[PDB]
Amino acid sequence: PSPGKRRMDTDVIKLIESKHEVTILGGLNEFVVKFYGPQGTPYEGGVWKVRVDLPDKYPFKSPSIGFMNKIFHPNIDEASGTVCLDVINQTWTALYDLTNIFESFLPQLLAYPNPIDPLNGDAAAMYLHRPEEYKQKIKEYIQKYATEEALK
Amino acid sequence: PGKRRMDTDVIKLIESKHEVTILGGLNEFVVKFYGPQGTPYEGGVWKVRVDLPDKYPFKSPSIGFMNKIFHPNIDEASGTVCLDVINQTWTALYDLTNIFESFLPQLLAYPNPIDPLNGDAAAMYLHRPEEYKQKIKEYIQKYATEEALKE
Ligand code: NA
Repeated sequence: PSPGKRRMDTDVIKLIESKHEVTILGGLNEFVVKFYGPQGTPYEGGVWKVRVDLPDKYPFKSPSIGFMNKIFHPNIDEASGTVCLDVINQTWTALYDLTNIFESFLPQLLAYPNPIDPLNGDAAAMYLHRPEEYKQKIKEYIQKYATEEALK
Repeated sequence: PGKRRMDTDVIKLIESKHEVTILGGLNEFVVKFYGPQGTPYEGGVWKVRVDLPDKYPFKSPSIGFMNKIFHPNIDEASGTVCLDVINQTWTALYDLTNIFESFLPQLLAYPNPIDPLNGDAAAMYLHRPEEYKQKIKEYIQKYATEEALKE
């Protein structure tokens, strides 16, 4: 097995053993993690199933990250749930710790979006101009799509 | 009243020496901003985007550098100025001309010790001031001259 493949297995097992709750799909290159909205943000209270796919060229190429249940955020395509790959790539390196996607990358993205060049223009505009509507829109999406109730 | 303040604060900024481009409306615009004399930013040129929230001026503007800048309280990738740092200076009677005449030059002269948005910039500022200045100089030449802005 390649250095890249050895890293995939080691990385994913490391992630499985972490505090993060992992469900494996087709194999170790596709898993889903239960992710909780960060405290002190409009996402607080939300629960999401975040799917991660690892490319064959991992870890040189970054994982792709998608929210399987709906989220409203300037840098996440609403209809697909896909996190902006340019944003992931600003953080990702060949030695970046996969567990930090959940501990560090995603909490910080949700807390502090980049509303310039957004994947969700609606969310970006509200973020910048109507922060109270932005927060309320997120709270409504949480109640409709991102509670334990909604997920079952 | 707040909206009356938005319209007149923006029109005053338009009337001032500061060069303003309006984007979607009076609540979003870009101002051409020159690095303050006697700081490591001296000589740099930036396009600074300001967005005004509906409850302005009770709520502060958000402020982003549209071409790259290296500073502890500014997120390098997005150009976003730390909103907590903005809020420490913002009041309901603060206006827009002072964002450019007072707030931003004082911030570029004196980074704020609030948890940094640029950790690399904070570490250099604090422990390697000479490398901090050199890196800013390099970023200015690369991202923040009139020529770099044309491109
Ligand atoms: Na003007």
